[PDB]
Amino acid sequence: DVQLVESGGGLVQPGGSRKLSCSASGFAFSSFGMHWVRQAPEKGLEWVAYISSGSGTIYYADTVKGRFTISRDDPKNTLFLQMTSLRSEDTAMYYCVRSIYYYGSSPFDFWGGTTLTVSSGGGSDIVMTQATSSVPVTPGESVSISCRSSKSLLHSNGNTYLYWFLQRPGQSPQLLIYRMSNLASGVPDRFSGSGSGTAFTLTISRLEAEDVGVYYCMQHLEYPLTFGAGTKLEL
Amino acid sequence: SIAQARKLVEQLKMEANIDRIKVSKAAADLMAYCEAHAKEDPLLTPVPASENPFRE
Amino acid sequence: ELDQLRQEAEQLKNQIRDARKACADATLSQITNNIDPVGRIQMRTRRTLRGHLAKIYAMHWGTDSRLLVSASQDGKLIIWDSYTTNKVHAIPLRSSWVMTCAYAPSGNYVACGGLDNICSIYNLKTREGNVRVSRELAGHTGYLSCCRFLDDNQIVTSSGDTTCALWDIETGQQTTTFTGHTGDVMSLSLAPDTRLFVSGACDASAKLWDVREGMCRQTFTGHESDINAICFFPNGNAFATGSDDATCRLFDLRADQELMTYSHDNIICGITSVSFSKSGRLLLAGYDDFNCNVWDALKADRAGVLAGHDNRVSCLGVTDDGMAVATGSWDSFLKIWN
Amino acid sequence: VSAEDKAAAERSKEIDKCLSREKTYVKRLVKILLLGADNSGKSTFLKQMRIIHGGIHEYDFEIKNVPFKMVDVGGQRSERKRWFECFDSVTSILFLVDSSDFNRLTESLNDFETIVNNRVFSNVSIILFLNKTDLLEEKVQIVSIKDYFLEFEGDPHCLRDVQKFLVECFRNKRRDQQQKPLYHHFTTAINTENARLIFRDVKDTILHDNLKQLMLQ
Amino acid sequence: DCLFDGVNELMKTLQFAVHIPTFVLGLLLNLLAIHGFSTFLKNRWPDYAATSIYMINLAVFDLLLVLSLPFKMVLSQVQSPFPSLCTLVECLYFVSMYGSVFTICFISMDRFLAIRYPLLVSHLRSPRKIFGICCTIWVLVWTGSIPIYSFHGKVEKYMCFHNMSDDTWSAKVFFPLEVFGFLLPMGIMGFCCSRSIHILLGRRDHTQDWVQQKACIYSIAASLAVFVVSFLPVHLGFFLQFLVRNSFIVECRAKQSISFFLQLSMCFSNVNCCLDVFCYYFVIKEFRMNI
Ligand SMILES: Cc1cccc(N2CCN(C(=O)c3cc(S(=O)(=O)N(C)C)ccc3N3CCCC3)CC2)c1C
Ligand SMILES: *[C@@H]1O[C@H](CO)[C@@H](O[C@@H]2O[C@H](CO)[C@@H](O)[C@H](O)[C@H]2NC(C)=O)[C@H](O)[C@H]1NC(C)=O
Ligand SMILES: CC(C)CCC[C@@H](C)[C@H]1CC[C@H]2[C@@H]3CC=C4C[C@@H](O)CC[C@]4(C)[C@H]3CC[C@]12C
Repeated sequence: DVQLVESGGGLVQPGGSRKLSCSASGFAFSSFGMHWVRQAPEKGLEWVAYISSGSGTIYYADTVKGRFTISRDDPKNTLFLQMTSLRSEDTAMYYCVRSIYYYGSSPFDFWGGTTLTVSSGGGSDIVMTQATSSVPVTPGESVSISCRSSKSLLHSNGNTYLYWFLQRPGQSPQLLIYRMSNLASGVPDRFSGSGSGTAFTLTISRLEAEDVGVYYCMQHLEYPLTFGAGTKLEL
Repeated sequence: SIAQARKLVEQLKMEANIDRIKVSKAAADLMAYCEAHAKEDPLLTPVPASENPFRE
Repeated sequence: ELDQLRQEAEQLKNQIRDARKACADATLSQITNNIDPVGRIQMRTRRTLRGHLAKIYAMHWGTDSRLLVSASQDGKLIIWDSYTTNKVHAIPLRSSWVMTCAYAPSGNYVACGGLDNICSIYNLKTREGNVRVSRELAGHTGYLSCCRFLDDNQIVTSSGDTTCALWDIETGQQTTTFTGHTGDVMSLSLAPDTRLFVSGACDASAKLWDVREGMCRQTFTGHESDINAICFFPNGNAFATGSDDATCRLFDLRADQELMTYSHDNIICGITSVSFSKSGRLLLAGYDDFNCNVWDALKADRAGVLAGHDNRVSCLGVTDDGMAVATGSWDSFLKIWN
Repeated sequence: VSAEDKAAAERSKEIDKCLSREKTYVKRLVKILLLGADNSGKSTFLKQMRIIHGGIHEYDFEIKNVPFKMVDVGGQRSERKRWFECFDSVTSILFLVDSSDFNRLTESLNDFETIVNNRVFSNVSIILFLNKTDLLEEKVQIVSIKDYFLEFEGDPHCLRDVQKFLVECFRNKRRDQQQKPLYHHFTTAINTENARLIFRDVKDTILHDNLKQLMLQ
Repeated sequence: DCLFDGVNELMKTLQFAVHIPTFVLGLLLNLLAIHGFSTFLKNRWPDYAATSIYMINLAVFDLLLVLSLPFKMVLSQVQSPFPSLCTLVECLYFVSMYGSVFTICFISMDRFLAIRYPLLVSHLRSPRKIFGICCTIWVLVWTGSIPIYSFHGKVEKYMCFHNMSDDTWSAKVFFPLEVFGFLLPMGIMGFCCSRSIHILLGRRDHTQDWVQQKACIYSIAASLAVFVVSFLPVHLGFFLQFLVRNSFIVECRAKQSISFFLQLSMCFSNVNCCLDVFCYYFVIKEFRMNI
């Protein structure tokens, strides 16, 4: 069974250093690109780092550039994130995400989770906005969630690099829709993805108790990867 | 020997029982299919470079 | 009794030949004489797929007209992105003596086989992110020469043991066996409707089989040497086959006889592969003289040549949308033409 | 190109790196097509080689750090072209013959003629192993060679004359002699020097290739 | 004590009579060789690319010598319009000579390495390495000529190949020139050819088809013989003229004969531009089938 287990988080004083590890089991870790994604307490998702299947290219978020280091040990199937000069803004829950990249693949299809807390002691970036923060609805009734991008996510190759994630209460995010139209494996057909160059919609045909949570829209057109604010969905 | 001979005789009998149309009808049908789909064949009529995903 | 059976067989063959002659009233060349020529066709190498370490034996286009799988003698299966030349997958094989490969219409599986007498099914969409063998179909006493998927669960294979077999991939057992060829079966083509399929063997005969019933519907014998390739017409009412006698031939199912012969005096090499264009107007054949010839299927005129390979052209393939042609050769290179 | 396109190109580049890494090995690999018979002692010879050096059957071993691959096609031997051209790139063909069984020599000689005169195997050398030489030297005294071969000239009980006759009959089947060398050895399956002889023959074949590359004639 | 008037006029007549046919023959011979090996490069690259590269290298050096020959014939009997034209013609001529020598030596060493170490050479030999060696040969000859011809400023030569100064003929320059242009190349060539022939003759133990490579043995022997004939007497004359310049041979009628022998041998040394074609290119069956 595919598993990503993260450790190393805990209480850290400001200006200190920490190393987060992630053991990968049940899949070919060497052929997958890896991302670090953190979520501040009671906030949305924020991509922090990425390392490719090998180690040729490494990307950082501007907030962690120069302070964080992402590395991997392929024989040991472990992903590392070395943080230094930690600030209070680093207090979040850090997940690692699988991301394989070939024609027709499904990036961001598996997540983990670990918590880091730091004590008291962007121009060209694509802006993704989810207008509604909470949609109160009843089971069995269709719901639609919208998300807008400042830049057109449609590419000249015909792809629209928009992703949808669902995070249930107390659970890690899971991929729902990848590239704005494709259903992720294991996701019920009641989820559908439609959109335009800049405006996108996620439709749930028949609401169930399992659909309650926060829905996130993320662009993969270019780095840094940016998320929407997240739309809550409660009974 | 005898069993395989009987099997092949039965196979030949099955082959002979079919109904065959004239060669002219088959040729006309092949021409009609080719003519109907001539506009939709990229190889037969080189498509404009804009509609070519393999342009180098 | 044996002499009586032989006499009955000879009489049945004579009666079949007489019926075929009676149904022959006007040749395809005469019928298509008034049609204007296709004209000279000049396709160019749009892409060159490099990376194989030995001769390429087989290739199959995916149904999306963008992905293709190739089989090479270095024991490697490679899936390519034809648009970008990118290598999607590189599948090592347990046996390096591969001779055929297939792509499932859904894109979830690929098929492999060769001198090991086994049709191997590889799963492309696994939760582990790697390609692993999903099924090993055993039961052929000879080498595997061709395989084509009917769906994710059904596949048809041809063998050097003079038989064709329909397999249920889930159980791994031969659902149906097709017997009647007296020589090694070299190639097989599936009808567009999947109900029928046609086979060509080393006994210089082509046999049309019904997948459901499992018996030989028809037999076609016009070639004078081993048939190495066979392909269906786009409407499924005819098929073309290429042989070692430096000749390609087109047969009609309903007419139950040969319709046209595609040969030239300058051509003496055998045909390795045949393929039709989307409309069926063009018949593309691969040869041992390192070149591919484009034939006008209606007029039997050589309308073009694909000459870009330094060795024998072993495999051919036209996309489902008809936009491109892939050619594989013994020089370890795949070329996309347009 | 997009970010996912760049990452896919990276994956293709990594696959290219793996293929290029494997390319070096296959260039140094020596492939030998084994074409013995049931009475030729093929099984015992293969077992001895496996003991000493540690569909289709393949045996991979190493001599002087050179990777060798013996391809055994016993049983699954076809006469069609497509099967034959699969082995058109092997370094050499090892033909195993039971030299003691005078009755079966004619069939072995016809098989050798069919193998070495194939246009497919025009760039491969021939290594001929005449096995069971002890049985041959025990049988030569009892049975006269002239009974099965009237063309034999020499002393019927002379082992050297019989060996020379066998070598000449095998070499004469090769219609075209100025293409690749032919090597013959009188040995037994239990003999432990077979690998050295095979390596010597392969080294001579590679020397012949190098001489052809130099355009010295 | 010395006189070189009749010697000079006889040598002028002989050098005309030898260099005119040598120029004419070598021109078309090397042009044909370049065309044939270029055809091989553009037609049969995988099997004949590495050999054709240095065959073209040798042909180009021979052609450069051929093209420098008419300047040698004319400028040696007519006044030099420019003071430094003689130095340029001499540089082209001798760079061609020694580049051909070193290409021949590299050919023999390549053959010996392929014969003696078939596995290593089969693994390692490639057209790019041969091309790099040819580039190194060109660089070495051309960047050895400049440090030598830079000292030819005090020569004061109104005619070329007549007035060489005691800058290249001093022991500290003459003897290294002889060692690194004749003695070491001849030793390498002799060892390589003899060992190649010995190894090719020793193949009687392995196969009875060793007689198929008798022609290779003859070609290697011919290469050694042609090298010795074309380059031994000229360096003998160089040594003899060195002895004259150093007063080892001072009595008259011996200096004149040594000068005549040096000039005549240098004239006959340039015949190798055609002997090279006959020895290396026409011995190839495919090359003579193309022609
Ligand atoms: C690689 C290379 C490139 C260019 C010149 C040379 N080098 C050095 C310079 N060169 C001479 O002084 C020289 C000239 C002539 S003569 O033809 O012009 N004439 C008769 C006076 C004869 C012999 C010469 N040398 C050979 C021995 C030392 C001196 C010719 C040989 C070399 C070795
Ligand atoms: C060789 O050099 C000598 C000088 O060392 C040349 O002799 C000079 O000739 C010019 C006319 O050509 C006279 O003006 C000078 O007075 C001569 N100098 C001496 C010292 O005699 C001689 O011509 C040169 N020879 C050649 C063949 O170039
Ligand atoms: C034949 C060609 C390609 C090789 C050239 C190298 C040899 C033969 C020549 C070229 C330049 C020569 C040098 C030129 C000048 C000097 C400086 C002097 O104080 C000692 C001798 C010395 C060092 C010479 C030795 C020989 C030399 C090194």
